[PDB]
Amino acid sequence: KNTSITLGEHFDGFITSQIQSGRYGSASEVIRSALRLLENQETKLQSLR
Amino acid sequence: KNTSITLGEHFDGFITSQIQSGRYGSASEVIRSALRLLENQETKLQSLR
Amino acid sequence: KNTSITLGEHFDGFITSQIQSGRYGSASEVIRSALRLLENQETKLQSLR
Amino acid sequence: KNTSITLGEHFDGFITSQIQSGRYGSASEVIRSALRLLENQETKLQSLR
Amino acid sequence: KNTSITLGEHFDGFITSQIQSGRYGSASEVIRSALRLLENQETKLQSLR
Amino acid sequence: KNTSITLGEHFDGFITSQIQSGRYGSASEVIRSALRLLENQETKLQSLR
Amino acid sequence: KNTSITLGEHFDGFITSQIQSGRYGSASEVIRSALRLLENQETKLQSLR
Amino acid sequence: KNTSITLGEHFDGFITSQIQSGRYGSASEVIRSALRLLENQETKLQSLR
Amino acid sequence: KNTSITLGEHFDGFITSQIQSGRYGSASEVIRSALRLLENQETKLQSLR
Amino acid sequence: KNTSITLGEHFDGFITSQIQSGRYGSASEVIRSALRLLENQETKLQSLR
Amino acid sequence: KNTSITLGEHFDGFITSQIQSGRYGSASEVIRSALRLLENQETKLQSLR
Amino acid sequence: KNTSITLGEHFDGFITSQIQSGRYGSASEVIRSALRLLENQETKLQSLR
Amino acid sequence: KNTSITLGEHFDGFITSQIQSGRYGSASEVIRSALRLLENQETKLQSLR
Amino acid sequence: KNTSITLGEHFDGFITSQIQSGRYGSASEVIRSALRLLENQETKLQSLR
Amino acid sequence: KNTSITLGEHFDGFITSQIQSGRYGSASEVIRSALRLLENQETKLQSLR
Amino acid sequence: KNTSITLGEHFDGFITSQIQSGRYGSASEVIRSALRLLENQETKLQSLR
Repeated sequence: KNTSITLGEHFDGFITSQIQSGRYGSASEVIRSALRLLENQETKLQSLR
Repeated sequence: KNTSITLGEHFDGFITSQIQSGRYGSASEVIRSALRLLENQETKLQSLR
Repeated sequence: KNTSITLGEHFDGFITSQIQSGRYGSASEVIRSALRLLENQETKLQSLR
Repeated sequence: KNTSITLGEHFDGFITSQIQSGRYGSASEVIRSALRLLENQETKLQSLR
Repeated sequence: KNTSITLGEHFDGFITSQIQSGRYGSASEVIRSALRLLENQETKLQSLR
Repeated sequence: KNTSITLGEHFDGFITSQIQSGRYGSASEVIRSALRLLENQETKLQSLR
Repeated sequence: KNTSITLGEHFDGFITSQIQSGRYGSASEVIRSALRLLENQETKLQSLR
Repeated sequence: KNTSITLGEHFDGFITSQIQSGRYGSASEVIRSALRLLENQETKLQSLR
Repeated sequence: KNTSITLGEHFDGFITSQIQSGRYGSASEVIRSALRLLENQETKLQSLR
Repeated sequence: KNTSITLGEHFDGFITSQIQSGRYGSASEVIRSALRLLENQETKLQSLR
Repeated sequence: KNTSITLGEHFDGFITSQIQSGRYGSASEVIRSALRLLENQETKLQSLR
Repeated sequence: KNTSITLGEHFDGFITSQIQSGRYGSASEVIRSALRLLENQETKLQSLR
Repeated sequence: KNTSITLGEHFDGFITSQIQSGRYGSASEVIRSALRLLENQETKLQSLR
Repeated sequence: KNTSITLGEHFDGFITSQIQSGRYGSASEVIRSALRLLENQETKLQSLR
Repeated sequence: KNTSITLGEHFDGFITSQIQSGRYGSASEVIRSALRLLENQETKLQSLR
Repeated sequence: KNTSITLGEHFDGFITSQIQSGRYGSASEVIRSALRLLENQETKLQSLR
């Protein structure tokens, strides 16, 4: 719980702009959806080997 | 940069397991790679419309 | 049954524009089709792991 | 904003299960992600016809 | 058999367009082909889960 | 409006069964999703020529 | 319309198998679907040459 | 044997035209090739599930 | 018209076994379908160069 | 061995044109290559069903 | 006309075995079909760049 | 090894042009690569049946 | 731990520009992501064999 | 020139495994191949926007 | 003309075994075919961009 | 060790172009990458028979 992360200005602006578009709610939503993408990709990877 | 966000225990464990495999260095690396994946998806999407 | 959702203005506009095409009937139809897509994605995901 | 939807017991259970997996936060998060999936499908579709 | 279904004006126009091209004979035919597609999808789905 | 169509005694059972799983609403909803699938298959196949 | 065609016993059995499954209604229906496939092939062909 | 089938006034012209190009023999030949195409599409699509 | 061909025993057996399946009618049908396949391959080839 | 086939003028012209391109030697060569193409198609097909 | 080629024993045996199978006539047939394959592959390559 | 075969002017020119591009050394190299392509096709084919 | 590598000036500038794009943090992060891509390509190669 | 970086024990073992296989000469070779792959990815990315 | 290259023992044995397989003539032929594969991979990369 | 081979002026220019781009270090690197590609091809080949 409560993890400290050091992101660049690029991804800060990216998260803010994703919030502005109305497609995402909070920054937690954006990061959790991106991590869902990454976890699904990794699960697809190890499904082979 | 230097922000604290409370993620679920599932995603905390996922990030830790990804770090323990040796592929990723820090949790910042994992979150940056996830954001890169999401940004590339969005770039492939909005390039059409 | 009888759930209250807080959707953004962007997603309300998306649902309305989907209804305007005539392909979908109501907002419930659009949300049900979206949940069907997500459930199919999950059923294809967890089939591996 | 403020939408009252009467989802079936199957979709209520699916939303609750996606919450319990730790991948999704709230029910609104699941519904927004499913709507994002449908929106991306349609954005890939209407780019052709 | 012999069921009353309120299809949207868009889908009514689509069924008429498919009929008047000569490729399909009746509205029952176009609906049966669409249901064949959907049943193939669902049978490929529930075979996994 | 409210078109009467003589479907086979097999697609009737399939529509009802798809309703029973809690994934679809009415028979009109299943028929509409199937017509959407046929329209999307059209748009994807007629994309070449 | 109303043409006499000598189809082989294999294709007669195939048309019957497609009919008695409930997915197709008449032999005209199965032949029309097959001709749709063949016409799509030829239209994609002669569009090139 | 020698089945009588009521095809539309459009597939009639298509069959004749395909005969006129010197690529097919009789109407039975065109119908047989189309049925072969449908059977092969079946064998290729039902290969997954 | 009225051409004499010197086919090997292997190809005579292939044509006969194709006729035995019921998908094709005569040896002329098999040879015509083979020439159609080769002509389609060529028409797709020379479309580039 | 020794097969008398009455090919249409279209296929006679196609065989002669394939001979004139310098890619094929005789008409029997073109017919054997087309039969090889059909045999490979069927060998790829029957491996599934 | 009349070109001298130095092939290994591997491809000599390969050409002879392709003749034995009845799929090819002479060694010229085998080599010309292989060169047709190579020319089609090269034409597909330079179709892009 | 050290065999003379009369190929068509088309294939002679094709081989010469392939040698002039600098990719292939001799005509033996070109014919060996073509035979490798055909042998790999045959290996992928007969591996099934 | 601690490995010395002499990369080209092209890759030096590329790594520095990837750091400057905000998508990557340090040079080690670019190297780790590239090695992840390489390992995933290897794994996808081993998917078939 | 002569830069020192510390990759994880995972990536150290990975580079050593790639060298002991004989495919890659130095660690510089493995890193340059990975950087080529990642540069291909990023260049395909930036071509859209 | 005349270039000196120090390849690994793995690739030395691989080239000698490819020569021994009868598929390739000399070491120069293996090297030229591998460089052809590499150039074709590059060209296929430039197909999109 | 220290083997000398003569590749064509085409392949000489190719290796030089790959070096001047900064992607590949030596000519040994380019040749080793090409040999890796060809070894992947041949290993995927021999896995069948």
